[PDB]
This record gives sequence, structure tokens and C-alpha cells, in this order.
Amino acid sequence: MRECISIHVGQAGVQIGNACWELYCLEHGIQPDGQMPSDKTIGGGDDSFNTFFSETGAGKHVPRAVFVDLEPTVIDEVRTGTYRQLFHPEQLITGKEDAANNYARGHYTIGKEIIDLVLDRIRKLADQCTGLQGFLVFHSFGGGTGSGFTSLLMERLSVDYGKKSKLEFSIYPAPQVSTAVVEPYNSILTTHTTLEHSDCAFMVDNEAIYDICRRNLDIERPTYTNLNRLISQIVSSITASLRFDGALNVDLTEFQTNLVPYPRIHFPLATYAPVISAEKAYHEQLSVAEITNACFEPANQMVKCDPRHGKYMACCLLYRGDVVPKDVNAAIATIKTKRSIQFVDWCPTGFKVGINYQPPTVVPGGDLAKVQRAVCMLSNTTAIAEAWARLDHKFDLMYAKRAFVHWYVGEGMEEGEFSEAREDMAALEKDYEEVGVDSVE
Amino acid sequence: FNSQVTVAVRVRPFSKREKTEKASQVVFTNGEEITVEHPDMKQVYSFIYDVSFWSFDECHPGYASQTTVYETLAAPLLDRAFEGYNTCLFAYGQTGSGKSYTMMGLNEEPGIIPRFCEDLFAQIAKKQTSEVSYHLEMSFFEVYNEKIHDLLVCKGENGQRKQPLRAREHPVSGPYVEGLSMNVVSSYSDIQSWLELGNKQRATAATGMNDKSSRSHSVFTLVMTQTKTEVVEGEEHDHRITSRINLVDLAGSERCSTAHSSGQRLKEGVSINKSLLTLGKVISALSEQANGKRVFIPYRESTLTWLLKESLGGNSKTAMIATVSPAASNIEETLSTLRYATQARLIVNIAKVNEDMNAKLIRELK
Amino acid sequence: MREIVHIQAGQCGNQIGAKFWEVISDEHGIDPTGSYHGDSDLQLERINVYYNEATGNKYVPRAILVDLEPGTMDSVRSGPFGQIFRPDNFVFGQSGAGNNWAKGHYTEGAELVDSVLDVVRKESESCDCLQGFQLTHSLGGGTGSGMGTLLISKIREEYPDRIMNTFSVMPSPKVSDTVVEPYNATLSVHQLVENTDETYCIDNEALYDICFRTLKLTTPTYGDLNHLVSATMSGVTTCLRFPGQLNADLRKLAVNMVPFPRLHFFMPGFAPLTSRGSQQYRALTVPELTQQMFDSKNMMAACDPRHGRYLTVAAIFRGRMSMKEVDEQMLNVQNKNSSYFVEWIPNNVKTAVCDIPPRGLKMSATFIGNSTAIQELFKRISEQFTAMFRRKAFLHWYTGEGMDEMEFTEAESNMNDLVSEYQQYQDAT
Ligand SMILES: CC(=O)O[C@H]1C(=O)[C@@]2(C)[C@H]([C@H](OC(=O)c3ccccc3)[C@]3(O)C[C@H](OC(=O)[C@H](O)[C@@H](NC(=O)c4ccccc4)c4ccccc4)C(C)=C1C3(C)C)[C@]1(OC(C)=O)CO[C@@H]1C[C@@H]2O
Ligand SMILES: Nc1nc2c(ncn2[C@@H]2O[C@H](COP(=O)(O)OP(=O)(O)OP(=O)(O)O)[C@@H](O)[C@H]2O)c(=O)[nH]1
Ligand SMILES: Nc1ncnc2c1ncn2[C@@H]1O[C@H](COP(=O)(O)OP(=O)(O)NP(=O)(O)O)[C@@H](O)[C@H]1O
Ligand SMILES: Nc1nc2c(ncn2[C@@H]2O[C@H](COP(=O)(O)OP(=O)(O)O)[C@@H](O)[C@H]2O)c(=O)[nH]1
Ligand SMILES: [Mg+2]
Ligand SMILES: [Mg+2]
Repeated sequence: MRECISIHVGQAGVQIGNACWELYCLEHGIQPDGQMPSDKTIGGGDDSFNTFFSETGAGKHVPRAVFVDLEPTVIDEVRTGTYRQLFHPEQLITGKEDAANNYARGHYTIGKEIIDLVLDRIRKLADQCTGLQGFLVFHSFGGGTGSGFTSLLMERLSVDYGKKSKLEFSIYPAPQVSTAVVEPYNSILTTHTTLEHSDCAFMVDNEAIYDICRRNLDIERPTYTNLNRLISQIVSSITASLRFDGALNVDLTEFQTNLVPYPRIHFPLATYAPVISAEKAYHEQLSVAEITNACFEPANQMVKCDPRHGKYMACCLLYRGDVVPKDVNAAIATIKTKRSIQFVDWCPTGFKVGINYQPPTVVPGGDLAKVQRAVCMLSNTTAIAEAWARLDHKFDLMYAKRAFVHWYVGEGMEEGEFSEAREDMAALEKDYEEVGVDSVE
Repeated sequence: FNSQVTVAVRVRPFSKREKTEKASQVVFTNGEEITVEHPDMKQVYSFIYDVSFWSFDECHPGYASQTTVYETLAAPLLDRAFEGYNTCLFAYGQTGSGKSYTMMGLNEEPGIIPRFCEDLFAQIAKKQTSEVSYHLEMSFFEVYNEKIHDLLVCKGENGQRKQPLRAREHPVSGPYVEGLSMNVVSSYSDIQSWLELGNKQRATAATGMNDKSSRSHSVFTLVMTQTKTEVVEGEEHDHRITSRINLVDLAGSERCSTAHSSGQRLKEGVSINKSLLTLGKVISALSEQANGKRVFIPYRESTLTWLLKESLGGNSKTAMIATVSPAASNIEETLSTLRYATQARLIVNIAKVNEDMNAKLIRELK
Repeated sequence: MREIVHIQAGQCGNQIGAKFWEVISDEHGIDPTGSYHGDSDLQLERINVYYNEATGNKYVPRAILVDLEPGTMDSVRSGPFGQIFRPDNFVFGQSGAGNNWAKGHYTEGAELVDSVLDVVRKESESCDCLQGFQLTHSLGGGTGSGMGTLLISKIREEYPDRIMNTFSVMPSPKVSDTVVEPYNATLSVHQLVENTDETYCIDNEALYDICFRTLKLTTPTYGDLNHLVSATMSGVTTCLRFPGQLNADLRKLAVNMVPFPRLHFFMPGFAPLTSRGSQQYRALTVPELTQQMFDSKNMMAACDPRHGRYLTVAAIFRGRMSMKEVDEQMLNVQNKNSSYFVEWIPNNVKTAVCDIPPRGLKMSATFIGNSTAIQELFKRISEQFTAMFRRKAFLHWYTGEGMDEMEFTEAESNMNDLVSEYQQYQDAT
């Protein structure tokens, strides 16, 4: 069997973890109490899989996961909420204080006194992983914790284990929308480090998912309690292959390599088919061909990045429900047939595929309507660098006057560290230029 | 005299530490021009300075001892002091870069500070005449966690004898320390004894980067007044000049990732980095000012800058000395240091001589 | 949990404290006796933020009172909520300073500050995780200022890692209370800027116009103005005690608001107010709140932004809201009114949201701003100062207590410098 470790660090992750684990139960027919009256009904099946959940002789089941956010006010909601009787209570409410958007705190000063636990529960959880192991981490770039603690953590994990899949899911800081004014300092510092230990980090954004939440979901006033569910389903649509059967399954490690040409471009995007409200549950057939067009629609991308200002290095597509490979070859054919899409000359192959029979599910009280099938896309593209360009510009503008710097230094971060991380990011920016330029002879 | 600051540089060589953990060379001196090779061998940065020395090796031209460096850098400031100009020299750079080894040096190869001091005493000996009477005083103090302490005080006997002082701003002469026990100099011997006491009591400590680190900032002030005859048939010795010399030994970044430490250690390191950052901002705005830019100078964001205001700018003939390493282990630090310095050349202040013809009519006749 | 020590010093502060706890008690289901009679655990999950507990399920606040030179002492105690306060925390002396700062810093407060400081140490040690301090006072006066800055400094030395916040009624441009406010305050500012992480600059005049026009009250009192000050004091820390989609705390407020360590003075605001009639004549929306929030007439500091620009703000909302509309609305403001904002700060605003509204409102918000307009107040105090200083107009009263000209001079240089610093970034580039 295969297993994986879901970690949530900071606010954003945890709000997503609540969303994520809420879905998994439903997909597995498990009740909040860890029990299976559905198994009382069925009396069989491994639906409470070892992949994400453990089990006991009481009929309880426990997810393979953990969280920490240095904000007791968040977890406590969970600890008193509907799922308190589910999780292992040893959740790391260490929030004597928060990092307050300061990397130096969450990374160095007060990431101390905490991490030695975070690693330990991981081991206890790891020791039960008589299967594959690949990690799933949820953080937000720009936030103090989601960048500070995450950077510290993965560094050690690459040393405790190293030889493992360590895939992040994370919200990039938007170009315009922001809930803070020092995310840029915080983000760049992050990529200085996690670039090196990690192996992939799917990036998303709130602005786009907001826009999607408007246009197709027909929502006037969306909020966090809906975005997370879109972010959740993806993570399921990824991880399903480990759980159910499929005419064409896939491992985590397969994503590690087919999407990752060189060690330093392991930073792709994602889409889905959340284009379906209850009313427009009709008026469409929602085919394989139908959606596969939609996956590469600029609008339905999950970050603010025109593909058309760049090219596609590699893409992977994971389908669900009643989906036939024949259609996939057909729809994917047409996608190659269009010139709005520009690939490299490197990749005649271009595309990887994946299919699982197990359809999606739908959360009650939610938004997305039932659909007999669905698909996820990932893409490593040169286009993203414009987003990198926006950030490094912001960094330089204000850093020049050394604004907000004394706070980090007040926590022990040397000055030029910022410049060290900057020079790195320009290299990454150059790296994307390199790959993007066509070859000649 | 709207005039610039002399910026000098000294690449010290590598050490036992690099011998144990091999760290290649990347700094290279084209006689005096500084060039640094990225370990990636993707870029060579290069920097030009008014002065250079190549202490990396003793042999190739460009080499200079403490006193060669003196007569390059600090003896001219001695000259301007006897001309009557206030003067400054301050050090910059990381830990283990010989910043003290240069300014102060040790017993066997003392620094620019003691070289200048004996040169100053004997230079007064050159004119120990009734033509001009001379009177020299000096103070010596330290900065630790933004707290000011007196190096020339024999502490009392107690568990806590690090008596703090505080700063006050004379509306005219600027900042100064209360209780600062400025004492009279008869000679360089007296200077030496004072310096020995102070450097002994300085809050310094061993660590993982060096056996003994300057964990506090040190200031060494001299002021020489010289009363000369005026050009009148009456009271002739009614002219005087003063000259204030300021020699400063700062601290290094001491990045905690290598300077793994805890408690008071990390506290001192934090305060140090904060101070040096503030200084850097001061330096930068000063450069912009020298470019003609109308700019607010946060002298007041700390103590070091506040006290050194009239030296970092103001009215004085000044200089900086930057210490840098050859080991690629700290190439980032050396580059930061070199960039600090090469920016630093661009700085100017307006330097004159402190006659202080107050209640004299001399300046008015002039 | 994060814990705060609240301190009261001066006629103006203690009443603000007096009105303050009356609001917090209402926000936590507590009676004048200190018992619980609420209906939600939320009012108790984080009660230890402000209060300590006692034996019979009573709850004592972490309040301290230091200028109870007795004339206001009875005023507090013989009040609707006087009795909850720890009697031992009623520290005081006698022979009031007569608004002479030096008496309030050097002579009398010197004798008393030990005792109040000792009590602070107790409330500190009894905490599990101390975060920062919360002082109420006023400038211009003797006690609130001198004894304040004294007590502020000492605490900073003892807890330099910690936070020190104040909410300080500032002297007016026009309508004075005492005649030596330029003297009393500038001394304060000298010690305030250097020993503080942030302070909230409040002016009486703005509060008057605010209550006069928007609240449409023809007979407002000191009792009612405060009722607005206590609100902001509570909104700043709503995300501390209560949860939300996006949490905030004092430390998270500064680091996003304090780019340079000296520019830590602020212009708060609070929504919504409607004089009861128009309540039937609107509806509460996010753009609606935002509209009042950046209203040039809802600024309790009396420093018209429109002659200056903002460095950074914090718009703490409170209630059930959608974040899209929130983040969108700040952007619009950044867009349309961009000239009032800095270029070299790419985003000139942060946000924070708590999912628990107040007693009788569906949604509320709190404003925090850092702007260049604060220059103007600072010039006034300086200009008023010099006109008196050069003639030594009232000087002899302080010198009788041991101050000297340098000290008055020192602060002046410092205050002018703060101005120039703001003026540095005042021009668009
Ligand atoms: C009770 C009611 O349904 O009527 C409203 C009301 O008429 C209005 C106008 C209230 C009312 O405001 C005033 O009357 C007022 C008068 C002088 C000075 C300051 C306020 C109200 O008093 C204010 C009061 O608000 C609260 O209840 C909150 O607790 C508020 N503080 C208090 O009012 C309060 C004071 C003492 C004891 C208990 C509560 C608050 C402020 C900050 C943080 C938490 C709570 C509310 C809804 C109303 C009344 C009562 C009429 C308004 O204020 C608030 C906070 O609601 C004024 O504009 C708003 C809109 C409200 O609709
Ligand atoms: N999409 C989404 N984003 C969130 C959610 N919660 C927080 N965020 C993001 O998190 C960022 C704020 O910084 P965070 O990283 O959350 O801060 P933290 O993780 O609590 O740790 P601190 O930075 O110390 O607060 C913002 O950019 C938010 O968009 C959520 O539920 N959904
Ligand atoms: N160029 C050089 N040639 C020969 N010896 C040197 C040179 N530079 C430094 N040294 C010696 O090597 C040692 C390392 O210098 P060190 O004094 O630790 O730097 P530092 O000035 O103390 N930095 P800090 O402690 O941060 O102020 C000193 O004790 C010097 O004697
Ligand atoms: N908002 C408010 N301000 C007050 C109140 N009482 C006094 N003040 C202000 O506080 C100032 C008086 O200073 P005060 O602190 O009494 O002087 P001290 O106590 O002797 O230092 C005056 O400027 C008043 O306007 C009040 O109840 N509410
Ligand atoms: Mg957090
Ligand atoms: Mg040294």
C-alpha cells in the first residue's frame, strides 16, 4: 500500500486541512467520529484506507496528519468542533505567540521550542507507514509561519528522510490583493531555501479562485469556506490514484519527474472543472473534450499568469469518473492542434495522462453541482516568471530604503541575507529564460 | 571644506579554520584594485578604492604593514589635526577580519590607533615650544546593547558594575556622554596604559568564529588644543585651536547560522546587527546627500550614529577602513563589505578647523 | 494565551479605563460583581486575555491605577463598575503635580512608581504568556504624561522584548485645557517615541465634531466621547480574543505598520455610527464601512490626511463578511485615491477579520492609519513651544524641581527631527 503525510502549517493550511479532511471522510463514507456505520451496512472493503487514515480495533480511524500554527485561536476551533473526536489530540497548539509575518521568528527564534515535536509526531506517524511515503504540505507564501516554519521544517525532513516525495501546495502572493505589506520580503526568503530541499510545490492564488468563484460558480460574495473546497478537490483528484482503481493510475513520484525537467523549475500550477453550478448542472454534457479545452483556458487558470506570454514545458492531466482513454487521445489531439498553445521543441511528447474510475463527490451545503466526471491539470510553464518578476520588483522598490528591515534584524536576520535570496531568485528568473529559448544548430 | 572621506580596504588572508575546512581564495588585488570571483565562476565583481593593501601575502607589491597603512591613511589625518581639523577614522567588516588587528592591533603588531598615537605625541614634541602651547585629552568608551559604558573606569566591586551612562545634545557642539571621564595625556605611554585598561575591561568574549570577539562597539577619542599667538602687539597668546580625533572599532554582522549561540549572546548579536544596519542607512543617505540630494538623516535611530554625527558628517576630515576575508565561506560578507566601502568613497562633509574664537574678536577681525 | 496589563494614569485615562471595562464586561457577559451570566463559551474561552479569575467563578481585570491622587479615586470606586477592581491595585499618593511634568516625573512619581511597578510585576508573573502593555493617559497634563513616560520606560527595561501600547489624548490646536501643554507634551514625546512600539494619537476636537455631526448629538459629554475611544481599544484586539477567517494580533499590527522605528504614531477610526434615525435609511455593507473608514471626518486625530499621504494602514473588520468584497474594496481605495499613498510601498494596506460581531451590531470595523498628516500636530506643539521657551515664559516652575534648559531643548530637536522624517516621504516620487 501507499501512504502520505498531510501537514498544515499556519492559518491558510489549517483552514484548508479542515476543508480537505472534511472531504476525504465523505469520499470514504466515514463519519466524523471515526466510525463506519456504512461498513456496518456493507461489512467489507478497505475504504478507510491506510493511505490517509489509520485504524483501530474500536472501528475508529485516524488521519495520517498533523498541524501547527502558533495561533491557539485556530486549532481550538477544531478541538471544539465537529471533528474533535477524530484527530489525534496531540496537535501542536504551541501558539504562545505567532511569528507576525516575520520569517525570522517562525524560522529561527520561535520555530525553536516547537519543531522538536513536529518532527517527533512525524516519526511516530512515519513508523506506521508500511508503504510509500510522500508528504503533502500546505502553507502560504508571504505569511510569517507558512514561510518561516515551513522552511525550517523541510530542511530537516530532507535530512531525516531526504529520499522522499515532499510536495507542497501553496498560495502565491497575488500581484495586487494582499492582506499584508511584507509578504514580498517573506516570500523571496522562502524560495531561497525550499527550492533546494523540496521537489515540487504546486502554487495557487486567491485572486483567480476568487474570479472563478464569480464567473462560473455565480457567487457574488465568496469567502474562504468555498475556496478551500476547490483547493481540496484538486488535492483529492491528485491523491485518488493511491486510493481507488483506475484504467490509468499514477503515483506521487510520477509527478515528481514528468513535470520536473531540471532541478530548479519544480513550480507548476493547476486547474480543474469547477465550472458547474447547480443551475448550470444542466445545459452541458461536460465531456472529456469539453473540459480538456477548458483546462487551458487562460481565465480558468488559478494564478494571474497568461500562458500566452510563455510556453508549456510539461503537463499532466488526471481525469475522474466515466472517462474513456479514447476520448482523451482525441481531445488531447485537438489541444495540440491549436497554435494558441506553444510548447517547446523539446517535448513532442508534451503530455502525461491519468484516469481513475472513482468520480468526485460533493460537499453538502456547498456550491459545485454533481458531475459524472471531472479532471485536474498541472503545468510547468515558462509563463510564471512574470509573477516572479512582479515580486522581485516589489522587493527591490522598498528594500532599497531598507523599510521594515529592522524587525527581521531585531529577530536576528542579517541584512544581506535578503540580497542573497534576491540574487538566487534572479538566477531562477534566468533559468526560466534559458529553458524557454529555443535550441538551434 | 566640502570634501570627501578617505576609504581604505585590507584583505586579510585565510586561517587555520580554512586549513581545517578548505575555503578557496576568491579576492584578488591588481596591485590595489579589488576583484572578487564568484565561486560559481559566473561573475567577477570589482571595486576601486582610494587606498588598498594586499595583506593576503607579504610578497607581491601592494603589501603594507600596520605603519605603512598608517602613513598611507592616518598620518594625513594627523596632519589635518595639527592643521586644526577634527578627524575621524572608523572600521567596518565581519568577525575575524582583523578589524581590531588593524585599528588597535595586539601587543606585538599594534594597530593604526597606537601608531597614530605615538606619532601624535612625538609630533607635539616637534613643536613643544612657547610659540604654541599644547594640551591633549582623551576619552574611551564602549557600546553594548545600546548602553554606554566607560572603558577607563576601574569598576567597583559588585555583581553588576557596568554603570550605564546617557547621551545629551549640546545645542552647538552636539552629542556627548555624561560622566565621560576624559583624561589628560602627557604622552603615548599614558595613552597606551589607558587603552590597555579599556580593552581589558571591554565586554568581549570567545565564540565559534574567533577566540576573542569585539561584541561591543569601541570609541577612542582624543582632542588636542593648541594655543598660539595672535597677530597683535598686546596679548599674543589669545588664539587657540582645537582638533577632535575619533577612532572607532565597530562589530561584525555575526550571522547566527554560523554564530550559533543563545541567550545574552544572541541578544548582543541582535543589537550589533541593528546598530550596523542603522549606520549603513546613515552612510547611504550621506552618499545621496553628497550627490546633492535633500535627505533626512536618521542619526537618532541609535546611539552610535548619534554620538558619531559630527564625524560621520559634520565638520571633520575623515576616513573609513574596511576589513575583508579571502575565504569563499564568507564571500557574501566580503562583498557586502566592499559594496559598503565603494559606496562610502562618495561621502563628503564640510571640514574646517576649530579655533573657537569665542569672546576673542579674532574671528571678527578675520 | 496572550495577556495584557492595562494601566490607568490621569483624570482623562482612568475615566477612559472606567468606560473601557464597562464595554469589555458587556463583550464578555460579566456583571458589576464579576460573575458570569452570559450565554456563550466564546465570552470565556479567552477571558484570561484581559482578566484574572478568582475563587467563586469571578473574574478580576488586569487593571492598574496610579494617579489616584485621591480626588478621582472615589469617583472610580463609587461607580457602577468600581467594585470589580482589585483594591490592592489602587495605588496613589497625594499633592497632585499641578500639571508640572517635573513633579510628575522627577519628584513625586519617583516615590510612587516603585509601588505601581511592583504591582505590575505581580500581574506579570501571574501571567502565562505576557504580550504587551496598554496605557491610557494624556499629554499636556502633569500626571498622565510625566508619570506615564516614567512608568513606560522602566517597564521597557524590564520587558524590552514585549510590546508597549498607549492611547494618548493629544493636545488640541485651538481649544486648550491647560496653558503649558506645549511644555508638558514635547517632553513626553521625547520619551514616548523612544520607549514605545506604537501609540494611538487621539484629539478631543475631532471627537467633538465626530459626535456633533455624524452622531448628531447636541449635548455630548466626556462620558460619551470615551465610549468611542473604548470601542477602538476593543477593536484592535478583537482578533486576539475572538477567532476569525483571518486573525490579527498586536505584533502583527506593528510589523506591517511600523516601517521605520520612529514613525509609530497613528490615526484611528471606527465604524459605524448613524444617530439612530438613519439606521432605517441604509444598510451595512463592506463598501459602506470602508466609506466611513477612510472618511476624512472620522479621524479622531485631527490631522487631515488630504494634505499628506498614508504610509500604511490596518482595517480590522468584525462580523460575518466575505473576503473578496473586503480585499476588493481596499484595492479600489488604493486605486482611485492613489495620490494619497506611497509609491515605494507597493501595497499600502493590510487587513484582518474576526467572525464575532459586537453586542448589537451585525458588522463592525476599526481603522488604524499611519500618515504624514501627523506632522501638523507636531508643528503646532513645536511652534507653540518656542514662542514660550525663548522668553522662559513659565519656565521657572520646572527649574524649581530640577530641570534645565537642555532638557527642554533636547526634546525640541527630537520633535523637529520626527517632523522632517515624515516630510522626507511627504513628497510623491
Ligand atoms: C442597542 C441598539 O440596538 O441600538 C444601537 C444604536 O442605536 C446604534 C446607533 C448605536 C448606539 O450608539 C450610541 O447611542 C452612542 C451614543 C454616544 C456615544 C457613542 C455611542 C448604541 O448606544 C450603541 C450600541 O452598540 C453596542 O451595543 C456595543 O456594545 C457597543 N457599545 C455599546 O453600545 C455599549 C455601551 C455600554 C454597555 C453596553 C454596550 C460596542 C462598541 C465597541 C465594541 C463593542 C461594543 C448599539 C448597537 C446601539 C445603541 C445601544 C443605541 C451605535 O453605536 C454602536 C456601538 O452600536 C451608534 O451608531 C451605532 C449604530 C447602532 O444602531
Ligand atoms: N485561500 C485561502 N488563503 C488563506 C486562508 N487563510 C489564510 N490565507 C492566506 O494566508 C495569508 C496570510 O498569512 P498567513 O500565512 O495565513 O499567516 P499565518 O499562516 O497565520 O502565519 P502568520 O503569517 O504568522 O500569521 C494571506 O495571503 C491569506 O490569503 C484560507 O482559508 N484560504
Ligand atoms: N591581514 C592579516 N595578516 C595577518 N594576521 C591577521 C590579518 N588579519 C587578521 N589577522 C589576525 O587574525 C586574527 C583574526 O582577526 P580578529 O581580531 O578576530 O578580527 P576582529 O577585528 O576581532 N573582528 P571583530 O571581533 O568582529 O571585531 C587576529 O587576532 C589577527 O591577529
Ligand atoms: N476624552 C476625555 N478627556 C478628558 C477627560 N477628562 C479630562 N480629559 C482631558 O485630559 C486633559 C487633562 O489632563 P490630566 O490627565 O487631567 O492632567 P493630569 O492628570 O494632572 O496629568 C485635558 O486636556 C482634558 O481635555 C474625559 O473624561 N474624557
Ligand atoms: Mg499565523
Ligand atoms: Mg575586532
